[PDB]
Amino acid sequence: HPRHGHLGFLPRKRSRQIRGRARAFPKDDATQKPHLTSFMVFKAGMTHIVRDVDRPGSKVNKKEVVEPVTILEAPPMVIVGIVGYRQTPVGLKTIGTVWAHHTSVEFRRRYYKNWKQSAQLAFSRQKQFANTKEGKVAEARTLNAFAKKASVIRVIAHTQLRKLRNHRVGVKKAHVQEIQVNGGSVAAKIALAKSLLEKEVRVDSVFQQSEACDVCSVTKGHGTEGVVKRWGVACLPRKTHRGLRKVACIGAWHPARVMYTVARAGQHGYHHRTQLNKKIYQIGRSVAVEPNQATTTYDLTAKTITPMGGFVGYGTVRNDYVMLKGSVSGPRRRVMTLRRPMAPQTSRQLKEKIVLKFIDTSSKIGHGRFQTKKEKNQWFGPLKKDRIRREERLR
Amino acid sequence: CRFRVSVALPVGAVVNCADNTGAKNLYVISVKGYHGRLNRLPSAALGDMVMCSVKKGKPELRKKVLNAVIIRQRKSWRRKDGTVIYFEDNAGVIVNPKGEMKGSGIAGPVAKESADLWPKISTHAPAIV
Amino acid sequence: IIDARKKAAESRKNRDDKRWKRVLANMDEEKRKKFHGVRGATRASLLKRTGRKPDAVSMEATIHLSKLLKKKTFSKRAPLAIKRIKAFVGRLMKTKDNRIDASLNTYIWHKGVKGVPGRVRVLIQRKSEHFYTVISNVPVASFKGLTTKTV
Amino acid sequence: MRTIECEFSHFAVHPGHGRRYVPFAFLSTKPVLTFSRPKCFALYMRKKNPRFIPWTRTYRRIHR
RNA sequence: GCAAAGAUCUAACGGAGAUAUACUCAACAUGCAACGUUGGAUACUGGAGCGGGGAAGGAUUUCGUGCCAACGGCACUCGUA
RNA sequence: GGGAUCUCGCAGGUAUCGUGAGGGAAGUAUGGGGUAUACGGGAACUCCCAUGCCGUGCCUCUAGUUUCUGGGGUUUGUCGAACGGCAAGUGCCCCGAAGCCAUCGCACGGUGGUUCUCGGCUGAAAGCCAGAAGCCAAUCCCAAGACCAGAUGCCCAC
RNA sequence: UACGUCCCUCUCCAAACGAGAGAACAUGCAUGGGCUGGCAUGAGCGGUGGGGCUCGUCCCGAGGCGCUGAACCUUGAGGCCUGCAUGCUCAGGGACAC
RNA sequence: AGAAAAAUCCGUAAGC
RNA sequence: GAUCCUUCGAUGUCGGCUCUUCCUAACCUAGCGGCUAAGGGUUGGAUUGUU
Ligand SMILES: [K+]
Ligand SMILES: [Mg+2]
Ligand SMILES: [Mg+2]
Ligand SMILES: [Mg+2]
Ligand SMILES: [Mg+2]
Ligand SMILES: [Mg+2]
Ligand SMILES: [Mg+2]
Ligand SMILES: [Mg+2]
Ligand SMILES: [Mg+2]
Ligand SMILES: [Mg+2]
Ligand code: NA
Ligand code: NA
Ligand code: NA
Ligand code: NA
Ligand code: NA
Repeated sequence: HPRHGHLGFLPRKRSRQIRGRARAFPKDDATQKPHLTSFMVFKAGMTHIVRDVDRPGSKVNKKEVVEPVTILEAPPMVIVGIVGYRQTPVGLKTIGTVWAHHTSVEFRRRYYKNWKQSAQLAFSRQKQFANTKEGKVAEARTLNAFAKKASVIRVIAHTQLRKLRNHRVGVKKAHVQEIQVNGGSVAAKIALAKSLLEKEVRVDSVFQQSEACDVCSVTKGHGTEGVVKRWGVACLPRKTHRGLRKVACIGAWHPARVMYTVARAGQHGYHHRTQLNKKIYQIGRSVAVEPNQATTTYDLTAKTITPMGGFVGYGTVRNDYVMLKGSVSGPRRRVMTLRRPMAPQTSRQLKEKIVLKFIDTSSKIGHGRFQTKKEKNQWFGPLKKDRIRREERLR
Repeated sequence: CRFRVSVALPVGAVVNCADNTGAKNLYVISVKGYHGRLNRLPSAALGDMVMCSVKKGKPELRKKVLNAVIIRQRKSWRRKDGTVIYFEDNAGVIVNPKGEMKGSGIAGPVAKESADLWPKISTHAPAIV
Repeated sequence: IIDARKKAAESRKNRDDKRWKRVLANMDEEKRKKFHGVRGATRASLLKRTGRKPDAVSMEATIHLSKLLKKKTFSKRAPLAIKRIKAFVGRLMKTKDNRIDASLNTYIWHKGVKGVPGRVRVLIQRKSEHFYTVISNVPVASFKGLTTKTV
Repeated sequence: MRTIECEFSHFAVHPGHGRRYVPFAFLSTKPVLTFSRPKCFALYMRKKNPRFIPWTRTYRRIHR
């Protein structure tokens, strides 16, 4: 028999952060034009779609299929800084950072454990000194140091949590991360970074409709778990003294100790994963700009992306969103990172173009049999409450 | 060959015979194309060829090993277009080692997943469902 | 200090309504407005701050008990209800001495130890002698349409 | 895709919902029956008549 | 470790057993936890009974007033102490 | 400047974004299509399509689960009856959300160097090519007792 | 001294206990309304019913019909809507830093 | 007491 | 088999189940012309306490 589990995902311990973080970025190609390589989104929930497959030489070619999807809500992001790195015989070392002239309350909240009951003095001396004359000299010196002795440029971006008007996401301090700039020379990278300072960027400027991506996220936590559910070992016979849900032999007489390859009980869930190759099916605009989000060419019904009764435990989707095929690690309300793919993208499946025909918007509570509230009203009629309300309005 | 169907009939199952050869039962002995795994019983689904034996029927085809094809199952399976479908009973048909069907008629409907793999059966099928 | 916090910087930033009036009146329609298109923190505006309330007050409230008792042990459902009611009224009235009346005890226990009702309407009377409360039962035919009141 | 009506209640079944069933004594015209929830299949197996169940389309058509 | 024999809640009296503060301060965030009697509520035993009488064995354990150091494997203002 | 019968006290605190030495380490097997003829019955590579096992997740659908004792039904006892219920350590039966969960459902599982068996090129061994495995690195998981003079926000001190 | 951090208090993407993610007059909490779903037509009243009892009427009677897709439940280890309505908050307290 | 630091300004171990 | 060195104020005895690791004189998979290669695999049942 093969062994139970993968030894390359050890230690099964709790993650150090709750956000997903890209441990590496795609390789830099100086022939292209400068661009950003990442974005942060929030998980809302799941549904399914219908789609006709274009896959020559398949038993499903030219036929319709049903595929589950996950919806991730993506308000725009704000850039507040620039960082540069130099290569040394011991690793990359950062040179300095160039801050924007003005930051927001939600960016500066990230430096406090109790913002409201505090003096709120963050970045005040920095703002004054930047206004003064020596501040311009210092900024120019730092930018020249970047242009002369750097190989990697990154920008510092944060999420706007007041744009995401969510009642179940409780945090008010922004999430901060570094996004690498790829393409072009170092001078061109610095020019793009300087142009995007204190300005907002959208997910459709980073990703296109039928591409793929990687997802960095942290798994759902389950606490202390035994070996049967943690590693997948077999239960023992019913006739067993002292318990069935254990590993029988944990080692031989020699070596006279337990090896690191044997299954024990402990934390399961709340790990970090990177989840290659999630094809993106749709980039939607805000419901303020476009109110017919789940309407297609085949189906002309006017509906939004939120199901009847809302996404369970999350609420309404109010901003731009991304529709990804399949599943991602983590529960609803958790923040996630979308990265440009590392694996080669030459497969027929990874190159196919997607056209959706139907998007399910029925209720996720119980069994949903109505796509819209107008359809529910059409099935029923005026009810007793409707009659008495009309009567009370009349009199 | 085909897409996936949930396995339904492990070794030791008894299914009806839908042909008209005189057999009334089929006893599943093994499944063709099964690669082993420790402790796991071999299981069959629609469109599979199995080694079987008749447990009730005419005595001239009883105490020996034969071949059969599964055409019906009570366990539900999911199609590529997201439809879940299942039958009312498990059924099978006695065939050759090469797929030629002994007998000349079939009783109930047969599934498309098994009529695609065996073109000789779909000829005598009274309905493909 | 608080006066420097309230108003001042916050009331000055409430100049954005004059900016929004000029922009909107310039024949602009369907403009994405977020900041004060207003003042925000409805706790800041609505709260009238009438004043430090008297020592003797009376209130009438409904408590949704079935959400506090859910999958609790059947043998402890009713004592747990007594404790939850005490804590609810205590957090409302800022008292540590809450006395349960005979009517309320009988109502809570009148279907046995596991049959505690799903809603209860109570009357709370705060008294001073040291502060304490007396909680009694208000029999109602139905619970629909009833909100917290002062009597 | 297409929308089908439940065999018992005549509810609408949209793509990706429901279960389908093939009886042994099958009709030639309707070899496959569609059910929208397990409640409908339970009633159908109990052999109840939809016109006596007040929440079905046939009952509503007869009465209302 | 003190997990068989389902289970207690409430008010008023009693008690040193409290409503026990350096001040500011209405109060909560700085005196907790636990005890007896009476009334009310809710349960259990269920006539082969945690009912009412006797033999063998025990020998003051019976009753009233007090007391609460030790003993009643937690506690007592109570006790076959 | 206090302590004890000399001693330190005379300086860091808090909060973000990162580096990456070192350690772990993973994907594997079967079938078909096409080539589809070459050779004289019967080939092969490029390339397409499925499936088995293993691994890491997820809960839209389908299935399992109910102490939401949710709504209904039904038996014996019981409060004078109806109502409301209650007791039978959850009385029993049907349907049942949310949550959890299944190869009983669904998604995903990457790239380069180097050498050997061996085949070569110059060339009297040596110098230079190609090169299944394997080995090393990367992607992936943990990571400063690896004591980071990496960057940065605010206060104090000098 | 200052910046601040921790405890008490509140929330649940976390959780044996520590630790975590958050908020700190905030649609934060409470109750109600609307939505979304579950079950399957409440209490009460009233003019079809196998039969039966008294003076064409008046009564006993399982079940049925109407008011009635009624009635009840719906966030709670923690469904939605204030980019739906009201009520409560009235100098937050303590310890370190020192 | 040992830095994978540095050697009017800014830009040049230069002319600057 | 031989032996009798340790243990007789005691080191729990066959088979199976469960679980991890290592070797090669290579069954399959992979390359060559018999050689290289220990990387990944190596099943489920009737009778028998069995191996
Ligand atoms: K390494
Ligand atoms: Mg202990
Ligand atoms: Mg105990
Ligand atoms: Mg014990
Ligand atoms: Mg009893
Ligand atoms: Mg008896
Ligand atoms: Mg004692
Ligand atoms: Mg006495
Ligand atoms: Mg949780
Ligand atoms: Mg011998
Ligand atoms: Na035993
Ligand atoms: Na076995
Ligand atoms: Na007990
Ligand atoms: Na009783
Ligand atoms: Na009961």
